[PDB]
Amino acid sequence: ADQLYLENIDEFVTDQNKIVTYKWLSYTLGVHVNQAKQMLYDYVERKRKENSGAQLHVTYLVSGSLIQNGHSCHKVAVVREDKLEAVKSKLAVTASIHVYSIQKAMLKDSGPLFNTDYDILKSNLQNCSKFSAIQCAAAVPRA
Amino acid sequence: HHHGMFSEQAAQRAHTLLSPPSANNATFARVPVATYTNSSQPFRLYATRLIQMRPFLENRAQQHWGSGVGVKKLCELQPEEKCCVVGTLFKAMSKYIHPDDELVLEDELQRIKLKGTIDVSKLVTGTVLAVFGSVRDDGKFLVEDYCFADLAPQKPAPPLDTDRFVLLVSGLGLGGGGGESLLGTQLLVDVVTGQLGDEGEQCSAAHVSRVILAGNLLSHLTKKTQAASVEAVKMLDEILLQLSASVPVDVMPGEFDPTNYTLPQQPLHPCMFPLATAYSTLQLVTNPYQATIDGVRFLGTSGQNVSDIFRYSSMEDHLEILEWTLRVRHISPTAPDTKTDPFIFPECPHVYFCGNTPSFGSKIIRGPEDQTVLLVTVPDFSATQTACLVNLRSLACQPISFSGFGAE
Repeated sequence: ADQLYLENIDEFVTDQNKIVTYKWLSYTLGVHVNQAKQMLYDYVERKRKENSGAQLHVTYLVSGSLIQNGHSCHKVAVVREDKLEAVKSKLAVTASIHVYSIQKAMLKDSGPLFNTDYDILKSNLQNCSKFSAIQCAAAVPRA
Repeated sequence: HHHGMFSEQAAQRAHTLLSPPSANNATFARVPVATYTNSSQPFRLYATRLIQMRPFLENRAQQHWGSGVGVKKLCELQPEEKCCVVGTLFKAMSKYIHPDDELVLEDELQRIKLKGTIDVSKLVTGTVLAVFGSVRDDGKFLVEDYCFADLAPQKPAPPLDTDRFVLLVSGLGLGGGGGESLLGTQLLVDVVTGQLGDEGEQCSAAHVSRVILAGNLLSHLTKKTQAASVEAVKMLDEILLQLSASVPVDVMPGEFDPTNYTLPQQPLHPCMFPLATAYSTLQLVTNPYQATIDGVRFLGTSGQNVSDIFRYSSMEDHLEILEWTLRVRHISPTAPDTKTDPFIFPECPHVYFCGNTPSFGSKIIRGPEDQTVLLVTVPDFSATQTACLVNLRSLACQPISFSGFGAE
């Protein structure tokens, strides 16, 4: 069971040197977009307790309310591991936090995080909402 | 109105994604996008204006200045007579306003010039006002006070028990801008779709009822230029696809999209979005777009109308220029005649939005016969990466901004 998806991810990051985004893993292992995120989470903790200094880099998605001038603006951002604390603080009320990606080598910009997700999409273009947390009665090919 | 903003309803519940995989996984059923009615027919294809506006401007001036009917056409004017003329304005000598412009008032018959206290930097060619003053020794008409038709009648939108959202976006501008413009865009799509975020976000994104893209989705040798332009469109298809597979999406033509440049831009051609059009949820609508979502009357354009009023006005704030048109009962007076002016509000919208504003904007305004109207200026995502989310049970706009770290 579990010990399985763990190796899978290791083989991906460490051995294959691939950038692992929840979406990418979602489609790759064929798992609910959320459970994919939870998967990355568990994987880092292990590898983190395990080595306590394994060459591993994480990025998170932080989303929440951020008031500027009495006017409340919702912010959605993919941040680098360190900065998470900072961003999380600047928010008035925080709504979402979860792993976004896992890479052996640090990333210059969030750029590749797109490319990765973009490619895996073009190949699954067939069924985008397959692992989404939202299903729409109407979104059925008819018109 | 403040309550039920997105972020609020979104954080409304416990976190979960910071823990080892559980088997139990929430998958949300989107809200019933079943109560919709596109009503932009009158968009699918200057006297006449004056003719339709007359009744309005007159009944406005009559209440604004009392029974004292100044109702006198441009011809029946007696030098030095205090009356009220109803007509069209013409101006003549970034922004093309001239240091000192001048306003001529056209009646069906003749056309008199104007003096007095009337702002010119503010008004522009095509407006239909109710001027008040007298004709002078100069031959010019001196004005002391003027007014406009304002807002049309408007019955209240029915009450909603559970919040419903409408995501308004604009200016995706595919073709140029740098991949950062992309991730941002992916994140946008991914939020409405249900890809990113925790159950809170998701359960609320799930509450989004429809998504309106207001023009400028693509933006602008031959060998590669072609390929590029082709690629772009391709992506927009892919984006529209993902969106279509999850929620209802309405696309609006923009600046230079494959359709007429004139104002009532007719829809885009299905021949462009193979991938997307496969879904009954995708829908290519007219330019000035009208529809009733979950009982709320929306009306907006992909921008142009405001873009022009700006070129010939002094008004800076688009949100204002936007409010302006709503007060002048005319979506885009700066537009030519061609036989009922569609651009004259028959009834008053509930939400009135605008195209590629350079900045997010929102305001609720009220009218003579207490009407409520939510204005919105949807920024150009290309350079802002922001969009408004309007909750229909409270009329609260709130921007949503996406971003990903850069080398630093």
